[PDB]
Amino acid sequence: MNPPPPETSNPNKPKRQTNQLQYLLRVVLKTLWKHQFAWPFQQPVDAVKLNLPDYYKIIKTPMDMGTIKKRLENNYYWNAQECIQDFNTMFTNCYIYNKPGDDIVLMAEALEKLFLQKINELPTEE
Ligand SMILES: CCc1c(C(=O)Nc2cccc(S(=O)(=O)N(CC)CC)c2)[nH]c(C)c1C(C)=O
Repeated sequence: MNPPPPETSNPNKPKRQTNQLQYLLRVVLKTLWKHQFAWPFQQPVDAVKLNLPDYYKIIKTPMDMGTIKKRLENNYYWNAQECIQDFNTMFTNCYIYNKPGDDIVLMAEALEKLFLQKINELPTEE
């Protein structure tokens, strides 16, 4: 079965607005979200629906853009690096579970390339 999705709010953490965090939502996340190959990454992998019984045996740190989007909207992240790390985990999971040349791997590669193009212009830390 599926685990609960990653937490998207933290009642026990203070919250702040920053140019970097707002950029990660409105520019980085928004641009990847609208890419033709974003769809397999817009929500947690549903291993029951997809019939992938070993997915959560292999992937113990799941992550997806739907979670990242909610985390940004909810001010879950204090440091911009926390968000960048979540994107990295999402891509790395894909490379762990799947094989070279799989459709999903090509889709991750396109997204990851776009991600690097967008974080290139991340505002400086304040
Ligand atoms: C290859 C399986 C996979 C997906 C994926 O999402 N594939 C998917 C395929 C068909 C339907 C649905 S779906 O029914 O859940 N669906 C309707 C279209 C989405 C709304 C999802 N994502 C990742 C990161 C992986 C892996 C294993 O790395």
